[PDB]
Amino acid sequence: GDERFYAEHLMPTLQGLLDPESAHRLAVRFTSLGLLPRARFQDSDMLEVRVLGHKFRNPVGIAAGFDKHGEAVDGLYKMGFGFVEIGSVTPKPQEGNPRPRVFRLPEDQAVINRYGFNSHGLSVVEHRLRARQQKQAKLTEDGLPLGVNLGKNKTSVDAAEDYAEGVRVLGPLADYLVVNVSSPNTAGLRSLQGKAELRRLLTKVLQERDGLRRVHRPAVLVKIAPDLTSQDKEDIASVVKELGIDGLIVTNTTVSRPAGLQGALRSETGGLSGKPLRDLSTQTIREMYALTQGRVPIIGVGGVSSGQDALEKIRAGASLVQLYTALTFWGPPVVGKVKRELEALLKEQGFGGVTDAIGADHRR
Ligand SMILES: Cc1cc2nc3c(=O)[nH]c(=O)nc-3n(C[C@H](O)[C@H](O)[C@H](O)COP(=O)(O)O)c2cc1C
Ligand SMILES: O=Cc1ccccc1/C=N/Nc1nc(-c2ccccc2)cs1
Ligand SMILES: O=C(O)c1cc(=O)[nH]c(=O)[nH]1
Repeated sequence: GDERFYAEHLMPTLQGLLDPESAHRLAVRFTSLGLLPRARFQDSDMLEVRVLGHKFRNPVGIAAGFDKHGEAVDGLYKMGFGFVEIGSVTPKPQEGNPRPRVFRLPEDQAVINRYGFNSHGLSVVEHRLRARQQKQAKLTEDGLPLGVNLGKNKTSVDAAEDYAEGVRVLGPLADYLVVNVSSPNTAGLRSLQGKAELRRLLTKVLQERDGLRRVHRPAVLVKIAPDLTSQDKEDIASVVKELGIDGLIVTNTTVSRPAGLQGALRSETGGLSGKPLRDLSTQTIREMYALTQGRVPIIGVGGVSSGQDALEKIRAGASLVQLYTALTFWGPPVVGKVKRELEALLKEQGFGGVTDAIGADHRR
């Protein structure tokens, strides 16, 4: 589990052999088999966070899109993540976009993807989660919660029914559900972020959620884009407070292409993730936290690869953070690296723990 060794030798060699999608499939396979160093970092109490009705023993999660179909959940906890989000999962199985559909931008430490919600579908994922449901219940009680990210099928007419089906089928197996209305890779999906569509969609989602038995009733979060207008953000904040939405995930990938991208593949269609997304995401967190008066838990995501990156999002208003793209460049040791650096920085800056740092920039 040598950070320098994975970063300098292992990851580049696998990247040099495999196209990104093959590398991803292989990584999911290795992870699901537990073929990783069991992370040696023991989580300090400073890293514990209580939010969303749960204890999280550390605030660093794996973002949706890595384990799309719920195959590697246990291997991901073994890697040291404090929580795992699987998905997005669509109601029916679907293949997603034609290949190639994932591209590396090594010079930018970025990735562009246009998977298009390739998904084994609700039924397959439901059976997969059911087979380990009681083990997850113990993990959750031990501070390692599970989130499920819901998508909608390409040919679906009623998006709200797609999401409602997801709540009914996977809601009982999740600590939190994410309504993903921000994928750049499904036509018309992001328009669900608009005020009228969003209110109607989320009213239905919450009704379905509230109809679940108490012990099987997940928190509901909305995952938003980094490309929203100020008007969009105000409207989302308003709907979230009107309806009692439990939290926000901020942010998905960007359809923008920031000035300065060097990668040859920078003009590929898709969502861009990684370092060029980092500060755009951080600023969106800052804005959403202010618009919700610090009362709505935020999971911050986008370009996190270090303790400093994590702490900047936490200070901007995130209670938890996730990463994905960094894992593809640095490998598994990046998880312990982020946690160890985060702990050191919290101590350097005079915080008793993560909880004290949440939103600290707003109180300056
Ligand atoms: C290859 C790939 C697939 C992704 N698939 C999903 C997805 O299915 N659902 C979702 O909500 N986000 C998905 N994401 C977005 C991540 O969850 C995250 O929001 C984004 O990548 C920014 O975080 P990062 O810079 O640490 O990668 C995907 C990202 C990548 C790179
Ligand atoms: O290579 C590009 C890429 C693009 C999209 C999604 C994943 C990847 C590659 N990921 N490579 C990873 N390898 C691991 C890994 C896991 C266990 C042992 C060694 C490496 C985790 S993520
Ligand atoms: O499946 C996708 O392509 C996908 C979904 C999503 O939510 N975000 C992303 O970058 N890609």
